[PDB]
Amino acid sequence: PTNLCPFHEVFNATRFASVYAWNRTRISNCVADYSVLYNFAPFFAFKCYGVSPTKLNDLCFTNVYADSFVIKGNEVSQIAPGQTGNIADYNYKLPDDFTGCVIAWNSNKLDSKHSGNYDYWYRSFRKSKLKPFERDISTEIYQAGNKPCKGKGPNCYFPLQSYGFRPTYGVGHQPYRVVVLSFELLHAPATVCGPHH
Amino acid sequence: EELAKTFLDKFNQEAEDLDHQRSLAAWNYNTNITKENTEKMNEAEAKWSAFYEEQSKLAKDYPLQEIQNFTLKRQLQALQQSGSSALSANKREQLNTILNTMSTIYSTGKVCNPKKPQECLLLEPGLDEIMANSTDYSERLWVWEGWRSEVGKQLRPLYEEYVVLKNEMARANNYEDYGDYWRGDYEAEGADGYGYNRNQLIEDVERTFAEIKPLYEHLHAYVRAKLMNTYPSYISPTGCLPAHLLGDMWGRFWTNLYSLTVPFPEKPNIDVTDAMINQNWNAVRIFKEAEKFFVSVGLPNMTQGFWENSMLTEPTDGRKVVCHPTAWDLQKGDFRIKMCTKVTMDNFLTAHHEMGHIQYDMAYAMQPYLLRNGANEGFHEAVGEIMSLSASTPKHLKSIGLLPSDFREDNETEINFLLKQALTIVGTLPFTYMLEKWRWMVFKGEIPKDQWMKKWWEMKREIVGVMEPVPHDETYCDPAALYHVSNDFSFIRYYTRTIYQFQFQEALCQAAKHEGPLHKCDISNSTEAGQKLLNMLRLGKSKPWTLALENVVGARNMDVRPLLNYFEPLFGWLKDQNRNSFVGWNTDWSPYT
Ligand SMILES: *[C@@H]1O[C@H](CO)[C@@H](O)[C@H](O)[C@H]1NC(C)=O
Ligand SMILES: *[C@@H]1O[C@H](CO)[C@@H](O)[C@H](O)[C@H]1NC(C)=O
Ligand SMILES: *[C@@H]1O[C@H](CO)[C@@H](O)[C@H](O)[C@H]1NC(C)=O
Ligand SMILES: *[C@@H]1O[C@H](CO)[C@@H](O)[C@H](O)[C@H]1NC(C)=O
Ligand SMILES: *[C@@H]1O[C@H](CO)[C@@H](O)[C@H](O)[C@H]1NC(C)=O
Ligand SMILES: [Zn+2]
Repeated sequence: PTNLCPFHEVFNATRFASVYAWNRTRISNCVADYSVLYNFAPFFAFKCYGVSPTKLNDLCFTNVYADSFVIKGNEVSQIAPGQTGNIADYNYKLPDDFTGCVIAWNSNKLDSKHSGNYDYWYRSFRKSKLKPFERDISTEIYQAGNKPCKGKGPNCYFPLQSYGFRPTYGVGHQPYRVVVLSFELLHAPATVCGPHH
Repeated sequence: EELAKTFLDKFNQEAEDLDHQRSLAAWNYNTNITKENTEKMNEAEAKWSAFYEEQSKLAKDYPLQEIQNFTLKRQLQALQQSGSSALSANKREQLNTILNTMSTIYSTGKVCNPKKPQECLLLEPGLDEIMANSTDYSERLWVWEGWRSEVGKQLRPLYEEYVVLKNEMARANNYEDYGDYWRGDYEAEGADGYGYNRNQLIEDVERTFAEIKPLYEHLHAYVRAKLMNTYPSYISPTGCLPAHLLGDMWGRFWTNLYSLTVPFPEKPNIDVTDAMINQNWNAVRIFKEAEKFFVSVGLPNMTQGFWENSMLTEPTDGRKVVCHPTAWDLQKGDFRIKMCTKVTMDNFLTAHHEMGHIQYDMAYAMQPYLLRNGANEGFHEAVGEIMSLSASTPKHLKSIGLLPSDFREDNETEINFLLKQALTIVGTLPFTYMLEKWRWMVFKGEIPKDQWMKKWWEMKREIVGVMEPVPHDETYCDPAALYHVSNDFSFIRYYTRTIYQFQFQEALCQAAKHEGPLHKCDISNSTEAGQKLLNMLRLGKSKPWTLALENVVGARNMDVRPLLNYFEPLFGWLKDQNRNSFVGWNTDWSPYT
C-alpha cells in the first residue's frame, strides 16, 4: 500500500459544508501522512481523543473518516465528546467513545464577505437531540406551540439559520473550518497505515 | 407554556445581525461624514426599526405575568418595550433627518474671529484648544458667544421639532414624556426591597445633591477668589463665575483652571501633560497604558479588531469626523473606540474611561442580546471612571515614570491632588444635575418655549452658580451646543456615576486591603479587586442594579458618604480658604450683560 492518503484535499477545498449538512469522506486504502494538514497549520483547536497529534504518522487503522464543515469561533468548543449546545444538539454530535481528532482553523479571508456570507447555515430548532454521527437536512417549519403551523409564521419558525460572516466581526463569530478525523478499528486488515508504523 | 424561550432565541440571533449592520453604518458616518454615508445610516436605521416593530408586537402577545423565570421576564419586558417602533413612518424618518442635521451641524460648525475674519475654526479640535489655554476675557468671550450664536441658533428650531417627536414616541411607550423614558433606565423589578420605581430617581438625586451641595459651595467660593486675580473687574466677589471662563466651552469640568487655582504651586505637578509632551507619548501609547492597567487587575486585553478598526487619531485624510470620545459595542465582538486623542493628561484619563466601557461590553457578552447592557446608565460610565480614580493617584503616576520619582509626598501634594480631583468630579455635579433638570422640565411641558433660555440661565445662575456674559433671547438654544444634548444622549448618568464611583472604589479598596485614605488607594496589580468587579460586570442588566450594587458595595441605592469622605481633607482646607468669604452666590450682579 504505497499511494499516499488524500488528507490534503478534504482540507484544501474551496467551499465547506454547512454544519447542519456536514460532509464525510472515507479514507480507505493508502498510507496516511498527517503532515499535509499543517499546510493549513495556524490551528485554533487540535484536540485528539484516543490517539495523539504527536503519534499520527504511526496510526494503523482499518478506516479513516474525515467530516468537514464551517462553524462559529464560539461553537468549536462544542465539537467534543459529551458537549451541549445548538451545534452538538441539532447539527453534529460525537460519540462519548470517540477516538479521533478535531481540527479547527480560522477562515475569515475566505468565508466572510463585507455583506454577510449567508451561504452558511446551522439548525437552531429540533424536536429532539441528534444522536452521535446523526445527520439531518430537513427544512420543515418547526412547530413551537400545541397549535398547527404555517410558513415561518408564529409559534412556527423556519428551522435553520445563517451566520452573517463579515471581516470586522470579533474572533468568536468569525468563520472557522472544522475537520473531525475518526479512526476506525474494524475486524479486517488495517489499510490506512502511517509512515512510521 | 414558555414558547417565550424559543421566540427570544430566534430574536437574539436576528437582532444581533441587524444591530451590527446599524452600528457599522453609524460608525461609518461618525468617522466619515458625507451625504452618502448619512443616507446609508438612514437605511440601516429603517431596517432595524421595521424589524423591531414586528418583534415587539409579537412579544406583547406573551403575557409577562405567566413568566416565572425572572431572566426571561426581564428579556420579555425589555422587548415588549417598543422604543423607536413607537414613532412611525414619516415620523421615524423625520426624527432621523432632524437628528442627522443636529449631528452634522455640531461636528461641522465653524466660527470666525472678528480680529482675523479669515480664521474660521472648528470645535472638536481647535476652539476646544482656545477654551483650555486662553486667559483673555475678550478672546474667550468671542469664542463662547460665537459658538452659541452660530450653532445654537442653527439648532433651536431643530431642538423644538425634536422635542415634540421624542415626546410622542415616549407617550406611545406609556411614559409621561421623553424624560420619563430616560429615567426608566433606573427601573428594576426583583424582590424584597430590590425594586425601584422611576419616580424615585428625582427624589434620590435631589437628596444627594443637597449632601454634595456644601462641598461644591466651598469649592465654588475658592475658585471665584482665584479667578478674581486673573479677571478683576468681570467677576463679583459675591456673585457668579462667568460661563466662558471655566475649563472648557461649557461649564462642564473645571479641570483647566488647575493652573489658575493650584493650592501650593511650588511642588510636584499633578497635571502631567508637560511630562508626556517631553516623554514623546502618542495616542497608541496612551491606549497601551490603559490596556496595561486593566490587565494589571486581571481583565482581558483588547481585541485585534479594537486595534485594527478603532479611531484613535483624528484622521488627516481630509475626512470630516465627529470627535467626541465614544466607546462602541457593535454587537459581534466588534468593539471600537472613536476618539481624537491628543497628547494630554485629560485624554489619558478619558482613554481610561472609554476603555472601561469596552471592558464592560466585553464582560457581559455571555448574556443574551436583550440583557447585554449595564445594570444602569451610570454603572457603565462609573466603571470607566473607577479605574481612572486609581490611574490618577500620584503613586501610580510615579510608577508610570510620568512623575519625577523623587518623594515630595505631603498633605501639601495631597491637597494639590484633591483639588485637581474636585475641579473635575465635584465641579461637574451641579452643572450635570442642572442640565438634566432643564431637559426634564422641557419634556414635561413646564417651560413655554417663549421662556426656554430664560429658564436655562435662571437655573444656571441659581443651581450651578454660573451667569452668562452676554444676554440670550429665545433665538438661542445654548443647551444644544453640548454633544449630549444635540446628539440625543441621556445626561443624568454622569451624575449617578460620580456617586456610584466612591461606593465602588471604597469597596474595591477594602478588598485590596489598602489602609488609609480612600484617595491614596490604587487597585493596580490587584487581581482580587479585578475579580470583585468583573463578577458584577458579568451580570449586566440580568439582575436588579440594586442587588448588583449590594453584590460589591453593600448598598441598594446611592450614598454620598464615600464621595464626601474621599474629599474630606480638601473640605477642611477649602473651608479655611473661605472663612472671610461668602460661601454662596447671588443672581443680582451681571458682567455688563
Ligand atoms: C487542491 O489540490 C488540487 C490538486 O489538483 C489543486 O488543483 C488545487 O489548486 C489545490 N488547491 C489550492 C488552493 O491550491
Ligand atoms: C463535500 O463532498 C463533495 C462531494 O463531491 C466534495 O466535492 C466537496 O469538496 C465536499 N465539501 C466539503 C469540503 O465540505
Ligand atoms: C467616505 O465616504 C465616501 C462617500 O460617502 C466614500 O465613497 C469613501 O469610500 C469613504 N472614505 C473612506 C472609507 O475613508
Ligand atoms: C431561565 O431560562 C434560561 C434560558 O433562557 C435557563 O438557562 C435558566 O436555567 C432558566 N432559569 C430558571 C428555570 O430558573
Ligand atoms: C504594579 O507592578 C508593576 C510591575 O513591577 C510596577 O511597575 C507598578 O509600580 C505596580 N503598581 C503600583 C505599585 O501601583
Ligand atoms: Zn463614557
